[PDB]
Amino acid sequence: IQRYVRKDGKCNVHHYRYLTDIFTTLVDLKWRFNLLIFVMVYTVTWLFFGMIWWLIAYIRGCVTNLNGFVSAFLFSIETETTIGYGYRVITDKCPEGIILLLIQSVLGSIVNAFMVGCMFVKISQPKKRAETLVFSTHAVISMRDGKLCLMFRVGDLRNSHIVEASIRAKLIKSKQTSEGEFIPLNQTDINVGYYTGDDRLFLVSPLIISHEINQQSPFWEISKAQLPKEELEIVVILEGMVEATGMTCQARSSYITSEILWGYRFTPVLTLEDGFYEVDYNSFHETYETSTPSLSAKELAELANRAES
Amino acid sequence: IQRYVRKDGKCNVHHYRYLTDIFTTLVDLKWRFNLLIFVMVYTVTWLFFGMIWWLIAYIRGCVTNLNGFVSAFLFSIETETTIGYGYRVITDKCPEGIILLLIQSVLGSIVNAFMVGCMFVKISQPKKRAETLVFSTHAVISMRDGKLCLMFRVGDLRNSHIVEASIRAKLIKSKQTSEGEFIPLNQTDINVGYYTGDDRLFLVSPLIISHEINQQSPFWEISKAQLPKEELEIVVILEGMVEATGMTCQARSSYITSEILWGYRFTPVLTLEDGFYEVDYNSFHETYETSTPSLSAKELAELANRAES
Amino acid sequence: IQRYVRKDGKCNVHHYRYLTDIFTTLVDLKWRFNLLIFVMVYTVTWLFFGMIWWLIAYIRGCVTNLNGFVSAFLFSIETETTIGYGYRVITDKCPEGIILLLIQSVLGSIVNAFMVGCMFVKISQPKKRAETLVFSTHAVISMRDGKLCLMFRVGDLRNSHIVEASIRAKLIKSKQTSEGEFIPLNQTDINVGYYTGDDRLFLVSPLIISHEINQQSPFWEISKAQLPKEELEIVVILEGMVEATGMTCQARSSYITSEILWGYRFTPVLTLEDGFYEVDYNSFHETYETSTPSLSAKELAELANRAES
Amino acid sequence: IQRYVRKDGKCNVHHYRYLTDIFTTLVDLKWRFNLLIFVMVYTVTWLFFGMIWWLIAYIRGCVTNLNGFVSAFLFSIETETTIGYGYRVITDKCPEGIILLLIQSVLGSIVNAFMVGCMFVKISQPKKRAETLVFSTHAVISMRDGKLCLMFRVGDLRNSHIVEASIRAKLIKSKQTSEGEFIPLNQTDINVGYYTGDDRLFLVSPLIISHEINQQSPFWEISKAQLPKEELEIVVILEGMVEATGMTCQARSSYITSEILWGYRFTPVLTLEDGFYEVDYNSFHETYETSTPSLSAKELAELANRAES
Ligand SMILES: [K+]
Ligand SMILES: [K+]
Ligand SMILES: [K+]
Ligand SMILES: [K+]
Ligand SMILES: [K+]
Ligand SMILES: [K+]
Ligand SMILES: [K+]
Ligand SMILES: [K+]
Ligand SMILES: [K+]
Ligand code: NA
Ligand code: NA
Ligand code: NA
Ligand code: NA
Repeated sequence: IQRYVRKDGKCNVHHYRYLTDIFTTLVDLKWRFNLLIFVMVYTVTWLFFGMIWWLIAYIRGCVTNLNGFVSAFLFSIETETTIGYGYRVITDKCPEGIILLLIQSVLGSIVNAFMVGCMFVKISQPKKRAETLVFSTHAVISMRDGKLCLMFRVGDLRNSHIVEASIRAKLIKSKQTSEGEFIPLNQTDINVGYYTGDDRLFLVSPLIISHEINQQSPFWEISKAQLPKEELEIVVILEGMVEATGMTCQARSSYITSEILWGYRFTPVLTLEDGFYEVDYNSFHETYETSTPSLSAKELAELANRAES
Repeated sequence: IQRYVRKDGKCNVHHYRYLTDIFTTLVDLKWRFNLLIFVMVYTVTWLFFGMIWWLIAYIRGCVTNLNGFVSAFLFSIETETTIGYGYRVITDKCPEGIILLLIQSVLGSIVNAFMVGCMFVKISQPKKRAETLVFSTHAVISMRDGKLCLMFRVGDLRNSHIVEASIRAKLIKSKQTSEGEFIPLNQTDINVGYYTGDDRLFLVSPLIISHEINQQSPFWEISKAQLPKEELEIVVILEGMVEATGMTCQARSSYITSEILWGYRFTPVLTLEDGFYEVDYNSFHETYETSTPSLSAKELAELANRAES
Repeated sequence: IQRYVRKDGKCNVHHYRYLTDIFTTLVDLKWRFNLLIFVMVYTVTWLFFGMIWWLIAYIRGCVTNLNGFVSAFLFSIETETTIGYGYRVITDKCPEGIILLLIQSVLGSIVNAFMVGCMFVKISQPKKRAETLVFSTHAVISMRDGKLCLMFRVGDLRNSHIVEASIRAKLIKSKQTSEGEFIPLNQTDINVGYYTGDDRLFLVSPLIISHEINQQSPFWEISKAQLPKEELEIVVILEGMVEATGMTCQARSSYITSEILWGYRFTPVLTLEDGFYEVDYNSFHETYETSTPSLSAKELAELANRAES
Repeated sequence: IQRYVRKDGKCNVHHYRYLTDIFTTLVDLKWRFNLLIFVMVYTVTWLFFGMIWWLIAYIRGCVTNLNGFVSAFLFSIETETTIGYGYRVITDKCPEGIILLLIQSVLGSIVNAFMVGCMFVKISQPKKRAETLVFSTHAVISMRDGKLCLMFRVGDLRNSHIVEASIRAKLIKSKQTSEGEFIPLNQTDINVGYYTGDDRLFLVSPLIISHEINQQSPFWEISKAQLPKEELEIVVILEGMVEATGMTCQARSSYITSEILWGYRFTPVLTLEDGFYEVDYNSFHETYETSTPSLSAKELAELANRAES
């Protein structure tokens, strides 16, 4: 079976009521098509309202300097964008011209919001910030202060902060309930600091998120030997708010069984440079191995308890 | 008694200070009326300010090419939408014309914001996204890995993510305090992962939310037999943020006693298709039954503890 | 001593760097003054930029149909609001006119945002929604299912929802540390459901928030007799998001010692009406008394434990 | 080694994909340059689109009153800002003029959003509010009601509220894992009320945030003597939402070993003035010393337990 989440964040999942928020799907399209729809909508409302200026003018003979279809188009433009050159002016003759100018000039603002606000949000969409949030390429398992840990690194490239930033992790692997039920990609949260508000990040320079492999960890019975045998995947999620706006964003990444390295450890990145801190981003992803017992956390702890003198 | 929340989310509840935020009620109205008010406000400010252009012009004889009421209307329009055709131009004569152009042109922007921003928010309201978030039609109770569970499925139809997404559930049923007090629709939260951040969803492909029926569960003493006898309703709430904007949204649904099925289980939806995952949305709501003890979780556990060999 | 928070929410507290976000203070002013500043800023930029059109025209003799100060003002207006009547047109003569039109037309949009966006936010400020969120006028203490409770009611008048809505309460009273230190208005949080996500509200029809008076409660040793002797105040806070926008809001209220009624209980508000629920908002604030022991929760529990047969 | 966070909040840290959200970096620049780019973009699109009006007019001989380059520039301006003086008018001759007016007038709104919305956000950026949130200049350690506490004061200068406001603290100091691994600026959260929702602030008048120095505190074994020997730094973070908008903000500050005062205590700031509370902001930062044991919290508690009579 192939992975559920790519290293960059896109999922490998494929899926009537999409027109209950035509706006939500409007902001998704790539620029070129957004810029085309924007044109379409604008031109066709210049068409429709321009066609009604030609319908009432046909019954009258309100209108100054209008001739064919090529001229009735240029009046609807001077009105909706409120250009109004002054070559094509309006007069007092018909009642059907006064009330339709109102309808056009008002509905010109409604078309303005739907599009300008639309154009705003996509320029200002937060998913972009998540580009400059980065995860180590592998995760490691090595010892820390006595206890075995699953560790991955997290970084923020942009100098700006990410407010109320947090990290959570979900372990994904199929399982079978003792009752028979097979559950395809069963998600189960991994502890990465949630019981101590240690999962609340002060992300400035790159941090190593550590999940300790205790009794309640999924990695409790995985040993160095069993690890490559397993068929699991660790989804890593980082959420928080772009300091510069009120936008909330999410950056994701994944670790499949083969990308977790047993016995390794992260290369430091920090150096103090004459009154500032220098983050050597070259050593970010890089790791190195150190002496690391090959036993499962469950056994390590069992032998450590049997060592009571 | 009838239900508190409909399967789609609307509540069956009916309720001076509504004019302390005339804006909040302005965004509620259906489009046609919003589009009418928009017209009203725009036309009547063209009226008022146009009427004051006719009042000061009456005392003067500032004004170029103005005649009756049908012409004074077309000047206020060329000014507030800043059309300004150049047929009706302003001159240097009266002081009461210079300062009133300022008042109109400035208050033309104030009317613009109140309406354009108004038009923005409703196009961009989040309640819409909640349309494409969906709940299984029934909930089930069956065994999982030894312990009895109340389970309902949750789905997101749109390919876009829902950031910081979470699920919570409230059990609604009237009760009487031993002291006598009757409480009409007393709400009491149901555990659906809150003590482990398992209620924090990574909602991509459809998930089964499971509430285990332990000592602290309301369903602790409900057996298969008692269930249809009960008069309870489970409100299911899903909250989180639209990836595409900073909007927070809520999707709700309900389970009344008869819609909870004892002994059943959800049909899988996942299939791996040549390097992506295929979610067969047809089996979403569908369930099937399996061997499931008819005893209450309280008794099941009591007999399992008595089985100690 | 007088109270810290009024029944409506304003605090009784009085307090250089206020110009580090001149915007934040700009949205605070009442409408009339906001509407005046808006005028000021607009007129004075029409003045400044209009004065520079008169400075370069003085060195030239770029300019069509301009005379005195009363005419140079009407050109700056036709340019910044992009009215441009066509009576006062621009020509090719001087270089100092071409680049200044650019500077004005660009800085006309900068003045537009600062003001239009300003005008948007205040119309769309959330503090308003908090008007239609309401708290019972008194709080009560009576028994519930064996244990003594401090209870106040909460309501939402508007039919719209309040997403991710929550309630928290802080007990305010001065205290002296055994070491001598006197602390003026020491705040200490009261449990109103925080350890069970029962403080997470599904606020539709009016809810009674209950704080049980256990060992950890401040009201643990307050008896009916001692209550009127105490000098405490309960601040009640409700926070959450306006369904209609991404705004987060806060509604506050207070209970001073005299407004907490010992031995009373809230009048029900619910009635089921032919397929909807009718909330009789008249009985909202209203209470009534019932048999309620006059002893402190600490003693009640002590005697209940001594009753072990 | 020098500190990680300055007393005002800037960090002493220095750090391709920055063009995946050119918008995010657009809002960062200081005003003068923002105002220059705004000019650049506007002028160069007036250039490009103006140059295409000169290209199609060259193949024709659509155009009224156009001559050299100095005149073709003034047409593109009357069109994109929708000024349209009426001296330079459009006619029916060529098809390449009609469709290009559409392209310009539409892309004039796209350039409008990107810039006006840009201009909006920076005026409305939240980081500013964090200016008027303030931290005591030192932190103290003294006794409170028996137990030793690390205390710093927090204030909000602006009369407006900060919704859903919270305080958290991270202790920063390098450490070595018993396994050998040296960790440069290892962060570890300090308890400031997180297990009781006491870290949820009702920040109106200035509050003393207290971290009790218990077994789980980092300051458990630091005595008065050892404190000046240590090389630690306490980062203090305050997060929450600007009442006036939906913006979330963060105010930070730091305490290095030398700024924590052992044996001192904060000067009160509150006085009740004729029906309001007067906060004497002069005594905000100020402290004073009182009798305070010089032993480490670990020992204090050890001797208090040995005192059992
Ligand atoms: K215009
Ligand atoms: K115009
Ligand atoms: K014009
Ligand atoms: K917690
Ligand atoms: K928790
Ligand atoms: K927001
Ligand atoms: K004109
Ligand atoms: K919790
Ligand atoms: K908690
Ligand atoms: Na950063
Ligand atoms: Na999704
Ligand atoms: Na409601
Ligand atoms: Na305040």
